[PDB]
Amino acid sequence: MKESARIAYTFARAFLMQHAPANDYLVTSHIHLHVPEGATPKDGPSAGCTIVTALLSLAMGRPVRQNLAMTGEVSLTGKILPVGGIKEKTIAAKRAGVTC
Amino acid sequence: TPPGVVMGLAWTAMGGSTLFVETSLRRPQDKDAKGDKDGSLEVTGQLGEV
Amino acid sequence: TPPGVVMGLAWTAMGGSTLFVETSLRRPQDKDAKGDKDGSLEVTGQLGEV
Repeated sequence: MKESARIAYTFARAFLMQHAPANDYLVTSHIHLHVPEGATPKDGPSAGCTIVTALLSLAMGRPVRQNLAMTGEVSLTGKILPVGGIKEKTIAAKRAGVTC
Repeated sequence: TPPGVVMGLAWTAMGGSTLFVETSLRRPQDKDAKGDKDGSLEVTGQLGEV
Repeated sequence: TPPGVVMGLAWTAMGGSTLFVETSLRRPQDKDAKGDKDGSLEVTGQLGEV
């Protein structure tokens, strides 16, 4: 998890200068981040993609779109990868009111 | 991808495999062109010490 | 044997062996003619503490 967190951070800091160069909130700002425990450890990287948007939201100030869950692993250049156990994930998120 | 990857063969425990090594910039490069504080690496991938 | 490399005998666990030893610059040297900071060594090669 520490590994995936670091690489996700670097990808975030890279994407922002790639996309919106003037903003620099993330290059210079101590930032605590909190990921609650509970994911099965082998599945633990699967949440990575969410972080990368989390941070980006804070870096632009727009709250995310309503009730829109997401998952999946990310790489340093942003090539998302398959994740297992989709069935449990779908059945659990269905009843939370998520729609997209 | 043109900037920062190269396919790398590796002798995984079962068969061969084609891992990609990936590298990227970490901070704006030229905040002070005239300074002298060498750019540290941060390596990842759960490498062993060797 | 281009400069800064030398042979070195070593008595490993089973017999001797003629492993080389190598050294190199890490940053361009003349960053500042006026500079004054230790030119710190950085050892590498699975060093034992001794």
